[PDB]
Amino acid sequence: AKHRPSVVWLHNAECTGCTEAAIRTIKPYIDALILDTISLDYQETIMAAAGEAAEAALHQALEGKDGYYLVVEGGLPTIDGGQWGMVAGHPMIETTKKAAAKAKGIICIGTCSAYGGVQKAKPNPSQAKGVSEALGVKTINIPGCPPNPINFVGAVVHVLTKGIPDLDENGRPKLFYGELVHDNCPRLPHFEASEFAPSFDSEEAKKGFCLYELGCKGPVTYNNCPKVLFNQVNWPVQAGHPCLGCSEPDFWDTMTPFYEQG
Amino acid sequence: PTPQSTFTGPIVVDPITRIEGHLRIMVEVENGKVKDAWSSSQLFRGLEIILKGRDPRDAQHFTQRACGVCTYVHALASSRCVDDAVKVSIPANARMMRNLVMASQYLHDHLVHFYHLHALDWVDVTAALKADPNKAAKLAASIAPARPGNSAKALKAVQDKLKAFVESGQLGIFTNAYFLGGHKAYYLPPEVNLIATAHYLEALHMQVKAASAMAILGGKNPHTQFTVVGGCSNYQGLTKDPLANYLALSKEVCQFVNECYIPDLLAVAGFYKDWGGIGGTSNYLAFGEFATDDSSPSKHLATSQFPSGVITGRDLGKVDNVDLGAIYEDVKYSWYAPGGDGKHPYDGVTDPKYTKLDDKDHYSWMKAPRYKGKAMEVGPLARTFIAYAKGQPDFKKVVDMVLGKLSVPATALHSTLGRTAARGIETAIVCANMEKWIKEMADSGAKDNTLCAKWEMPEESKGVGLADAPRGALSHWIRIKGKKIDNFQLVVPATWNLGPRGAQGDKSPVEEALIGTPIADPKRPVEILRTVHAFDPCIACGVH
Ligand code: SF4
Ligand code: SF4
Ligand code: FCO
Ligand code: F3S
Ligand SMILES: [O-][O-]
Ligand SMILES: [Fe+2]
Ligand SMILES: [Mg+2]
Ligand SMILES: [Mg+2]
Ligand code: NI
Repeated sequence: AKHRPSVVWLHNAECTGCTEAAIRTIKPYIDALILDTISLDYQETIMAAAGEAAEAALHQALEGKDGYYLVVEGGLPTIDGGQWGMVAGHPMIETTKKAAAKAKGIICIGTCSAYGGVQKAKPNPSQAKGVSEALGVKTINIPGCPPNPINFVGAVVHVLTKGIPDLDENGRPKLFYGELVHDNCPRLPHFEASEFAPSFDSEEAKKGFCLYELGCKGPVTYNNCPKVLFNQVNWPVQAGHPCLGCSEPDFWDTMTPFYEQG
Repeated sequence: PTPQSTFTGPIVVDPITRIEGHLRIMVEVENGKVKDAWSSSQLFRGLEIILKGRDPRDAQHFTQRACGVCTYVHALASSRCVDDAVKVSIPANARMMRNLVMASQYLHDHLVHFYHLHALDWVDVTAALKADPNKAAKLAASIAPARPGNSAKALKAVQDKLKAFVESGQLGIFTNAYFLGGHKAYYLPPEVNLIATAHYLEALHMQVKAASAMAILGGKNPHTQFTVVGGCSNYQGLTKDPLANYLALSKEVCQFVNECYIPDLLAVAGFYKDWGGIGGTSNYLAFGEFATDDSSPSKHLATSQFPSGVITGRDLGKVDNVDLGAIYEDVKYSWYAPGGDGKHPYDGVTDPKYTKLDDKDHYSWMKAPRYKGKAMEVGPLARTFIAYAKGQPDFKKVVDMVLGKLSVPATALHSTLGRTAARGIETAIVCANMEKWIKEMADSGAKDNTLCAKWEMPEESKGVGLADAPRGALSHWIRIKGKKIDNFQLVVPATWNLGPRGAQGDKSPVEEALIGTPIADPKRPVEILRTVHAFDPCIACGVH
């Protein structure tokens, strides 16, 4: 019985798309990961225990002799003493702060935990913040809405087996976020030739012309989408739609309107 | 009989795990049965507020992040809603593509719910270790189609895997499970626990395939990126090889639905036949899905292949048409400012106002949607009763198969068991329709690849987008003023099912359904979970 590193996974202000993304991993599949590689010790979406039994499981993990890594999905809503987001009668900010204090490392899965995400968009009625801001500690950020499981699982595995990966200015592993979406886009030759679709119904769009005039944020977005694809089959631009810039901090506000460059 | 304690007092379950989002359930129990209940949603994000003043074209990208479990469905409802507001009729190919992506989402969503969210309420995973794999293989041959995954050797390999895991002392997601040490409310023989556990593991792999299928048309999953105002952007999705791969993957997924999902569902239903007498409600609503005409909300309601309708007081002889003007939302028992009761979504208000935990006057972030003053259950069971009542041939056939297998009357479906069964029933039906739907779009796409219609942004308009998402009747409602979002309101299946009391003090469907719940062990109240999970809760959807 080789001991498997303990992982505590918290859900704050989130849509669960990051959990869903993670379980699309195929190298390895999620069962192999949690049976052979990690000990996934708290995960609200799939854990058997509920209520006090679940809360007890969290505290058991947090007190584990061997320590644990923390994964955080979701931003933290801070208005009104953090009471607009609660689990087990405790503000999410309180529980996340507690879990983070003794974590071996903190991985923020998704743009929400990394940077604040959709609920932080203007006018931010819940006063949501990203984890690093809310806790005042450095986080390994795996952004995207959601990130590719290749990027999340690769980060987790890197962290448990190699150390902390080199991170960019925004906390993202350069292994996955070092290149612009645009620099790897198959439509780049059209961009270079000023061959842009003026609308989705246009013949230009049928011919696979560049989507920049239709708001594509590829040129300013760091991600590996066209290189690794999603679900082993596709990515947004391949499906004829501009990139929203979803791995960029505060993209809800910096990359909108989505169908324009203005 | 059904195990039941003598317990009298309160039980709170927070967090409700194995759902999307953050739910607290409070009940009062008397002599081992629930006598009162509160469904208290514990997170607010405020997407409707965030949307104000923004580009209507942006709405679908914000609202899709209402939820990543029912990914896509909000992008779809928003896209339908803006299409309606700008008065554009999408090309036939766009209707077909949008509807197939919805079908792929049903398949993925329902498989994951049954196995990874719901099954642990009925299946004691640790008891699988007690099973003899040979006896288990024999039993499997007697409850399900022949398959190599159900052989003694395959089931032994699963058992050996589970044994090594449990013996490691690191139980992970099974830590403190309600079934540890045995539980009077868990009925399954060890052999059935082993069979279901093997399938649970298989389903973790098969869901990846269901998502791959969906992403061929959707761009990616989660969070698709192929819809635009006026139709779809994905010209490649109309082409031969992608569609052949889409078909091939969908067939694998559907083989698993038919080989594992439905058979496990039926075995669980047979062992837990008493759950046909627990957790019923009376009113059902659906906007319908899989329409042949999506030119308007009216046409969607009328031509949905999974029909729309309203059933009241379990009367299957009187399916009414949906009156979209009769929907409104109350906030009397919700964490919103005073003055917001009785609002049709076009006039919706979202003014958050928290009080305190377990304030019986204000106890949820969900609004309370009502229909002419009545609560309405939405989702697979609502769709199933409506279709059955209307004599929809596929539902009639499959419902009757299930009723004949379990030897129960259709009235037994007004229950937590029925709610669970309905989810499988409709999954089998989607599966049976995939090839026909794929061929329709393949042929249409080959003849003419029109996928997006021209449209014009009006200065001022309003519109509504309807869908029946995996969890039920979803609607998005926009008011446009100065070509910008003046109001955007989501009314979501979870809101209908799990919201709090309405302005009359009337319980929501989940609160009503919880009344009468037996509690065998107050320390480990799995029966509360059985009913709540059967509604397939999504709190991020519900509150947005
Ligand atoms: S990053 Fe996106 S997909 Fe992940 S929880 Fe936030 S809204 Fe959902
Ligand atoms: S479609 Fe987007 S990422 Fe691709 S070449 Fe054009 S601007 Fe760049
Ligand atoms: N299905 C689903 Fe999600 C909920 N409730 C939506 O819409
Ligand atoms: S929207 Fe996001 S998923 Fe990739 S293509 Fe753009 S970064
Ligand atoms: O999930 O809605
Ligand atoms: Fe709403
Ligand atoms: Mg439409
Ligand atoms: Mg224990
Ligand atoms: Ni949802």
